Amino acid sequence: TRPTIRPRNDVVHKQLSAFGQYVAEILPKYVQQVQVSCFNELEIFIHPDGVIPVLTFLRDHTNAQFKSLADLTAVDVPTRQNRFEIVYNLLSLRFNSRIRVKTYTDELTPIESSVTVYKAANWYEREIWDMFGVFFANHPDLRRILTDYGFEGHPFRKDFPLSGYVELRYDDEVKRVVAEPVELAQEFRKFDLNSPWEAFPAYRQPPE
Amino acid sequence: GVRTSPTGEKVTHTGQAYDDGDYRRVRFSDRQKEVNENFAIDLIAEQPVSEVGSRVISCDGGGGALGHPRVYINLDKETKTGTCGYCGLQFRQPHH
Amino acid sequence: GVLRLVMELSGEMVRKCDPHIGLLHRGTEKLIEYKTYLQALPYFDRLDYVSMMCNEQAYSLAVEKLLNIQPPPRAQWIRVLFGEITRLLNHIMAVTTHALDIGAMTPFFWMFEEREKMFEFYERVSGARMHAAYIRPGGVHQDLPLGLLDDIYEFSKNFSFRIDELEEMLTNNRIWRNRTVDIGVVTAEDALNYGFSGVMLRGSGIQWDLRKTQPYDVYDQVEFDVPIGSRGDCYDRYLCRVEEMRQSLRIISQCLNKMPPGEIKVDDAKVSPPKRAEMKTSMESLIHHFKLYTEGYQVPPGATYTAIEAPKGEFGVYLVSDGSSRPYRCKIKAPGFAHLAGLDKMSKGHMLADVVAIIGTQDIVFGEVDR
Amino acid sequence: TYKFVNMREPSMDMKSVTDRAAQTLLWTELVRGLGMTLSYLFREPATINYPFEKGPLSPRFRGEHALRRYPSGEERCIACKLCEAVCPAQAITIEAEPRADGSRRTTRYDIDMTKCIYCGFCQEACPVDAIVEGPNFEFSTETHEELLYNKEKLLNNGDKWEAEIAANIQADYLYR
Amino acid sequence: QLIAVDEKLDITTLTGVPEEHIKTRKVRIFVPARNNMQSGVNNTKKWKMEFDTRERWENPLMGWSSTADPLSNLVLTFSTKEDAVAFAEKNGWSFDVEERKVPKPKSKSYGANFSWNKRTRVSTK
Amino acid sequence: ASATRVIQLLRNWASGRDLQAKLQLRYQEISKRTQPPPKLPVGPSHKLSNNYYCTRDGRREAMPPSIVMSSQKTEKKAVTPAPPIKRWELSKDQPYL
Amino acid sequence: LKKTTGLVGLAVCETPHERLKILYTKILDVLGQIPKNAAYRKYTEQITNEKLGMVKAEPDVKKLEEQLQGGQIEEVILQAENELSLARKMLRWKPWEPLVEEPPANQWKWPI
Amino acid sequence: GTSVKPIFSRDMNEAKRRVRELYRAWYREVPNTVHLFQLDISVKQGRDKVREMFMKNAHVTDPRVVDLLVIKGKMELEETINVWKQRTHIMRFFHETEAPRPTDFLSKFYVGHDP
Amino acid sequence: EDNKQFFGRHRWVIYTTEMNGRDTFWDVDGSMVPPEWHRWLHCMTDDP
Ligand SMILES: CCCCCCCC/C=C\CCCCCCCC(=O)O[C@H](COC(=O)CCCCCCC/C=C/CCCCCCCC)COP(=O)(O)OCCN
Ligand code: SF4
Ligand code: SF4
Ligand SMILES: [Zn+2]
Repeated sequence: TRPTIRPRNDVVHKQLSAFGQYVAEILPKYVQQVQVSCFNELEIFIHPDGVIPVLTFLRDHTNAQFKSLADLTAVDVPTRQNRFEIVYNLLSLRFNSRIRVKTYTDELTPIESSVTVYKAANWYEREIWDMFGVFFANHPDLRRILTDYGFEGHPFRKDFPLSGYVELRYDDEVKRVVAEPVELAQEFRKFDLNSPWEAFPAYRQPPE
Repeated sequence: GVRTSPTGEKVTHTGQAYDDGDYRRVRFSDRQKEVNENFAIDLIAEQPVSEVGSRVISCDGGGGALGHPRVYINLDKETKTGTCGYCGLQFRQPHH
Repeated sequence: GVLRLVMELSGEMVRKCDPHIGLLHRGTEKLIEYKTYLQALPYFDRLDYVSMMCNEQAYSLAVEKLLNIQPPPRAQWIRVLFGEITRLLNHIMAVTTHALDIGAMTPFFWMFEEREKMFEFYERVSGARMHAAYIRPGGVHQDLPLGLLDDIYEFSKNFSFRIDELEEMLTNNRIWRNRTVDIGVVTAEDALNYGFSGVMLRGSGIQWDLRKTQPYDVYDQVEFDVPIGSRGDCYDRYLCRVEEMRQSLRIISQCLNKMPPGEIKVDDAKVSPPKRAEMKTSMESLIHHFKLYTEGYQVPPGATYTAIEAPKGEFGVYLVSDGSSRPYRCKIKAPGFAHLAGLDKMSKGHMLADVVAIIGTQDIVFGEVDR
Repeated sequence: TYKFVNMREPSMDMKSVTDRAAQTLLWTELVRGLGMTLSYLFREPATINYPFEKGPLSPRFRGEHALRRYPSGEERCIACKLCEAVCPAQAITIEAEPRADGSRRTTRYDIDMTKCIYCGFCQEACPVDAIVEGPNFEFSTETHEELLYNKEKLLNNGDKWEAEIAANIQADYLYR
Repeated sequence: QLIAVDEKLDITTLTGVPEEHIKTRKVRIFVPARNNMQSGVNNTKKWKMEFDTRERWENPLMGWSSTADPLSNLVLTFSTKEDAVAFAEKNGWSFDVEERKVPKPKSKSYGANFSWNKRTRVSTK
Repeated sequence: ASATRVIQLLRNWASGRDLQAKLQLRYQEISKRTQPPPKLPVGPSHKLSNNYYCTRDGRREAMPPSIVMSSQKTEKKAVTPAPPIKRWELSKDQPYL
Repeated sequence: LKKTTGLVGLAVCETPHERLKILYTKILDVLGQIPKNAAYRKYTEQITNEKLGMVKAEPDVKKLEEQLQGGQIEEVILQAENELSLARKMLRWKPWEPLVEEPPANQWKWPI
Repeated sequence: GTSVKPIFSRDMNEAKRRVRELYRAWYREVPNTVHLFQLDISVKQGRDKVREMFMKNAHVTDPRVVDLLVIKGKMELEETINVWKQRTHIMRFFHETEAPRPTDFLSKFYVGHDP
Repeated sequence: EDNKQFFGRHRWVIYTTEMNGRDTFWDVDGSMVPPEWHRWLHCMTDDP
């Protein structure tokens, strides 16, 4: 591994593995999987019912005390039965470490709101609802935060079109801004960039 | 080598010119039409054919790294001349 | 920027403050999914448009972590030098705009002259005054011109007097103090729980700085101090930002003195494009240039969360790779989001004229808040 | 390491208290700020006399686009479509066909300058230095239509700015 | 705590799609064919969903190609055919499913080239 | 700066500093706008031999994340994610402002 | 005694040894009701007993700060009430029970 | 089988109750909205539009979808009451500037290829 | 040119009073500078 290759830290990998095993042991009721990546990141996979217990444990426990909510977001994977996965990123100032917690849901199953655990989660859950349509139960005030008033649909879903369905302009007859079906003078050009001759053998999937 | 349409418009190097019944001509009334006066085909046709005493010649368009990628041209066919795929320059062996 | 602010007032006092955002929501995160990684790089220039190269650096670090490569040392030194220059730009903008909103309006011009000089540095290094796109996921695009370091040294040896004039105008003025002292006080526990970062944390006495605890490029090879507040008000945050300007000057001096020689992008033509002469003389170089500028480089599958100490706080990106040359998902973390979320709490029991001061001390730019 | 910005203790001796009272009653810091502003008035302003004086620029500056050509006079573009593929804003539209002499040349080359982000990716993707971003920036337009450039406009821009473009490229090409 | 309701999933009223872009479109479920210009097979692993092609006309100015259907560039990826079918059904799109084409195994023999009496004997190599 | 002596004295007194030492307007001290050509050093991978790409391929060394405690398949001391952070030092260059 | 701990909202606590002892006693009492085989109970008991033995063997407050590896005894006390509240909440939650259910077949398969 | 987690309602009856509550609230709000926004429509056709929007989702046979639609309608009502919308957002429900799309086979055949 | 002026004001142009077809006694603009003098005037090079 000469200078063009990224250096690998063994000590952090072992520490994160040990802490993941520790967290898995303490909460067997919810934790489903623990992973440590080759660039020293620890993410924990839990059941949806354990969002509040796991987050409260990670925030309040003396050994964890992850007091800072770095980010909360969602990822849309249409091929899964549970369409959306919910990702929590946490930072610990006491021990100078970062942890990730992943959850899953679909269109109709609500997720428990974590505003009681982290005050920062309010606007993040509002944005998740606005962009993906994931409902959060017991939220103080859940409503759109980014889309226009009266906007229909959720744009960050994979089946939503890039340019949407309606566009805006000014009409002199009605003397106001109106919404009409979208027509583009030049259609967005779609490029097929993926090549054959796979790049990374280490990620090859079984031929099923 | 700019030509003129029978109606009166200039013909571009790509050969574009609106036909007589075309309504889109109205965009040029009270205005002009943008046409480049220098045609690349005519300009490259005026270049002399280089004479080299080798079967294979290399061309980079002149200027080293300011030209095009370097390519090699075969000059065994005496019927025609070797033409650069990028620059359009022509090379030829000293026939007779 | 542009903000819609719905509030309830009982007499002079502000009872409730509800900010409405989305007036600059362009849908950047969905547009990124239709681009390659290099094609998606320039969006980060436009995300937080007061500190551009910092967003470039964050995105480049994320892509480098996913690619399992590292930039050459000279590239890292250039990145840190221009990050400190960009921090100076951002702090000038924040402080001068806060003063302008209060009503000073003279230091705005005084320091925007220096901002114009730093824009000249940007234009000389990349040909663009603000959205340079200089920091790439393999290093930097081009090497510095032969006379750039001398001009940077000439600029940076007179900036302390400009900061001194700013302090003479603002620091000890009684009107400025009565405008900023004991305004928008936030406790350390509330700051931590609400997701604050950067100066919003350090003004309450929390000792946290990502360049110190989790350094990324070469920040562990330079020494500097971290200003810490004591009361958690607007005045302490203003003092912290001024001290950060001085520390940025210190780091700039250190970077200027210790610039090493060598190449500027990783010597791996499957990630970084080759030189023009190589592309025009070598078959492999031409093939790699073609494939890098048409399809792009493939990134191994995986997800990462990379954060840097941006001038406005912790700026992070949650980048997800599916193994192709286009990102599957790109979530952007902006400190202004959490700061504007906490604005409602910070303006409890304050005058109507204090909301402007709180917004100014939060250092909010809506390009990163709305994305 | 870390510093304290506002962690001082005011002195409570009689002289210090009297000094602070004099500051309160006589407005010393206000007069000092006034003096700063007055002094700053008597120094030369930084204003330049535009348009008779111009702001400094660099050979790396990205301005209006142009299509260049070889010294023989033939255009450098070979319709490889790398610039159109790399364009982050999808502002380039290209069509091509063999010419009357069999050359690989474009029949359509449009750049929508109201979609362009002026990133310069096209000129660094070009393998033959055909498309560049010239130094011109004073090309404001009164209508949206005139900012939609076609091949003729870009070739005219190249013929118009070739001297400066070539000088700038000669200055900067050793960094590329 | 559990409804235990029995009915097929239908989220059509929640997606915000216009009325005439739901029951009028026709999605296609298929495994993309291998590009014959290349011998690589990495692009024939997943299942793709795409909509029916609609009108494209020439812009009167600049001669660009215009469109009116927002779903002209929408392509989805699924691990299996069942996932794509379920997604299409729950989104209310009528679909046609094409069974995956797999290249059948072949009997290759280098010694067959140099045959004593068989026609497989090559003239050159 | 082409300023008279009296004006320089007045501005210096009113500001409280010596301005002529640190002027904010650029003069001949800046570098010339025309520079010599730059040679530019090559990268480490420019060797002619002992430079096989498989020995310097960062991307192909990436691996899927390690799985610990897959639920589908002693003293035991308590542990923390990382050793506790050391307290910062009080900046023995200018501890107080 | 010191003043102005440095964190806004965190006041100086005189006589912190008594407060720490009371909080640790409360934490142990709450832990006593948890099932013995629970990992949370034994781990938190080990940590709390370690800290209680550490504080019972040091009268000085600064040396206690250095030894406890937390510093600023006031925030250690804050962490103590945080742990006590978490212990009560976790006793209510009972997470030592087995997993609620497994995820679907390919819920965590990446890529695709 | 197919056990699923409730959002708000356990069966269809509670869903109908919430739908009736939301319809009542909208029917109250229509006249005040018409007056406050200085709309050119009458209260009668505004309430008819509310009725049409409620009829648009009359075929839903799942409590989760029903009460999620109720949640979205409550969000719209909150936006309308607090005057967070402008006249354009309210007037977008009527499509007064869009040409009337014909339905018969001949008209669609003549206009273009779109079925 | 005047090298004693600070950077930016050390070079300037006095525009002509009659360019291609209009009277530019009052109506002058920065697009009237030819490319070579454009390069010199914007300090892209030190050589006129
Ligand atoms: C034995 C014989 C004794 C006879 C009696 C004489 C004794 C006099 C000694 C004291 C007199 C001084 C009084 C002069 C005015 C004092 C007013 C004052 O001090 O009020 C200030 C406020 O005054 C101001 O700050 C006003 C400034 C507003 C900004 C305007 C800029 C003004 C500065 C420019 C100089 C003005 C020049 C004035 C001269 C004009 C000439 C015609 C207090 O405010 P705070 O600091 O917030 O503290 C109170 C709350 N705890
Ligand atoms: S400068 Fe960038 S955006 Fe503009 S045409 Fe070139 S590649 Fe496209
Ligand atoms: S301008 Fe350059 S990159 Fe673009 S098509 Fe022509 S030769 Fe290719
Ligand atoms: Zn050639």
